[PDB]
Amino acid sequence: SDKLKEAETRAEFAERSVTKLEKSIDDLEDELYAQKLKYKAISEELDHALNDMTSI
Amino acid sequence: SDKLKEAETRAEFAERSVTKLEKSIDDLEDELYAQKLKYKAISEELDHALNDMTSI
Amino acid sequence: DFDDIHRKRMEKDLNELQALIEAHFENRKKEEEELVSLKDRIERRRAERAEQQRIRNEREKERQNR
Amino acid sequence: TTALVCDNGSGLVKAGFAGDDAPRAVFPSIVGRPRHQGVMVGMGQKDSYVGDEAQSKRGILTLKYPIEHGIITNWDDMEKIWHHTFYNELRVAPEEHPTLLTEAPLNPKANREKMTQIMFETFNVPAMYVAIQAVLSLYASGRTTGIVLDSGDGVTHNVPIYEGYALPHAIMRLDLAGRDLTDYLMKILTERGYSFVTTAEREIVRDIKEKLCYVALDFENEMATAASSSSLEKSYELPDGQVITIGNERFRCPETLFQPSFIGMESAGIHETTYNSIMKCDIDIRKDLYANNVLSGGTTMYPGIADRMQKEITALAPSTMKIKIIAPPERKYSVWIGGSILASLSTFQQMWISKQEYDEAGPSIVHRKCF
Amino acid sequence: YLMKILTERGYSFVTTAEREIVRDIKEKLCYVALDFENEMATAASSSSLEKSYELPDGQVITIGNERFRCPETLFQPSFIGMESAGIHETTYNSIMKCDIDIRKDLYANNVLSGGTTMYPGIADRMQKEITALAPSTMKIKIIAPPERKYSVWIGGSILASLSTFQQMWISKQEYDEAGPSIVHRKCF
Ligand SMILES: Nc1ncnc2c1ncn2[C@@H]1O[C@H](COP(=O)(O)OP(=O)(O)O)[C@@H](O)[C@H]1O
Ligand SMILES: [Mg+2]
Repeated sequence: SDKLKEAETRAEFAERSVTKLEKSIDDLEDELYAQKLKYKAISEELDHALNDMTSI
Repeated sequence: SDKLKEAETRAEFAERSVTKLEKSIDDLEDELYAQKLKYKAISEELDHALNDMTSI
Repeated sequence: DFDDIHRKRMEKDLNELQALIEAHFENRKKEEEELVSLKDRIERRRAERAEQQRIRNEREKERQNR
Repeated sequence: TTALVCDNGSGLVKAGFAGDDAPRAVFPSIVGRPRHQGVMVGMGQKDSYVGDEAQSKRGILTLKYPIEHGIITNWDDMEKIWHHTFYNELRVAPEEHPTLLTEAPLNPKANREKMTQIMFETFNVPAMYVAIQAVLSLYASGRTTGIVLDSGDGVTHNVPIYEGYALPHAIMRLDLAGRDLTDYLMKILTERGYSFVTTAEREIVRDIKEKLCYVALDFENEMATAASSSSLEKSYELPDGQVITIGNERFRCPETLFQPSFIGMESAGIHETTYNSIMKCDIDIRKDLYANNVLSGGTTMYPGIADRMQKEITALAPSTMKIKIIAPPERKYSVWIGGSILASLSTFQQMWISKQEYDEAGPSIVHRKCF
Repeated sequence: YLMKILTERGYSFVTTAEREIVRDIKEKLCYVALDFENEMATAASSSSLEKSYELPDGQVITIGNERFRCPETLFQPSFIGMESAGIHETTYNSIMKCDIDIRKDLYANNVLSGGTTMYPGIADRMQKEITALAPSTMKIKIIAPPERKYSVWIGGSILASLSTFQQMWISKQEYDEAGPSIVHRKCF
């Protein structure tokens, strides 16, 4: 019984850790992807600016 | 016996998974920071350009 | 006619340029340096988390190894 | 009170109160019924998403424009679009506001009469007035003469005006516009492997056209350069990945404007219908029209068109005249800015078609003195 | 298939009652490998995978690389002779048949359900496979709620508890008027 209680508690703690880590990963992923899209957009508008310079 | 075997086994899986998750988290965060720093270097390139544009 | 072209053109010919330059300067100042500093801070915290994870993993592997 | 300057257009409905600089709400004019079955219950699924809402759910809709070429082909959908514009994008009941619609030149009468009948019976406005889409674009430039080429998305028309006196015998209306360029681009993209068929993917091809295409200064030299080097190939990321690379399709899509033989149309390009429209005018106002050529409308926003058109007209015109092409940066909303200016005038305040006048003469009042 | 590959060590289960024992073995021991070849190589050198299990009468058995070979059949249906592609590629094919504008949302909201998706380590193998197949820009996310087994029934309870749904039932008088073929009609 003692071993069972300790094991179950350790398991539950680790499980909740797992869930929270997943949520953190998701949020950081969303922010990083938004930054990535921002970078692609800035580079593309930069190139458009370069081509505008080429025009004039 | 069945219960505690199950619990310890799934707990070990949890520990290995969560450690893999932590490696994933660190790699993602560091890559995010590297990309963000590249972006800020680009922003300061643009800010030097804006200081030139202070010509207007 | 053709006398409002001055009052609708010359205005933004300077005010718009100056205001957009001001906006770019303030946005760059607010954004880039703070983002790089915050990313460095988060990196340091991440390294500390890595050290804590290594210590805990090693001590648990030491005890549990049977 | 203030007047509502609506501008139906064909492709983008632009509206806003009179006296401002830019339209308050600009949104595509598409009404798309859902086409699949739908299994979730209580999701609150409507029967028709109009305006900018149907550009976000376009994956499961069948978008269909209610205005084909200037004329209106589906009156129920157009009524729905107007109702949305009044109530949700401006949130002003029409019972307390005059309206100023806009209409292309040389359009069928029944279209205009039905438009005024709807505005007076369904929405019940106090007074509405219909104006030709080119005179407004001439207002916005602050001129009083000049020949304006208003290449919209539905129809391209070219109205010459001198000293405020329009020349009705010199209006050259051509039905090539942005939509035909979208279809032709969608048709030439198939030469690389990319097939867009669904009415939803027409929007993606339109975005490609807007962001990448440009008008070549000299067509043959560009065709030769794009066939040897690879400095032109610009890539673009679809709404799901799988980037595509556009080669010499970049300047071949908008070249259709100057050579309508590409899409099988017989007529001459926009570079030669302007010269023909000028030559129909009297011999003494041709210099002023040459010097004050005005561009407007969305489709004239291609990078490098104000130089190609000037080169072409200078080739056609006599060598002594000076050819100048006015291309304001606010080209897209030029018609609406002009509409706001016209509605804000005091001299114009008695030209509205008052409701009692409509009650006495019926919808045919629009062709009468109140034009 | 597990009952068929267990015979490679000497354990023969034939009776329809012993299929239940093999099912219990599959539930308690099998897991989905993140990478198949590396696991096959590791299980063939070390012995860190061999987990033992006690039959309903004693005589414990030791399962070696049968652990991750049984559920691998999901991603390679050629093992049991089926032609079709695995569950990692029929999802991508099902997505690609959809319209071009809703593929991002489907990529981001891939949902797992049903009992058999409870293998330890499947939500990572499937994500790795789809990320390999899908374009590099899209984000691939696999929703794997802990209450996977009863997900269908929980959803059924929610649907039956809705007020808007209360008039969609096939009332008995309607069946009396149109016969059993009423189900294909409007009341789906
Ligand atoms: N920046 C741009 N570059 C190239 N083409 C454009 C651009 N913006 C709009 N267009 C084209 O012009 C059309 C919009 O024209 P618009 O002036 O709104 O028509 P309308 O006269 O009906 O309002 C779009 O369909 C698009 O094809
Ligand atoms: Mg227009």
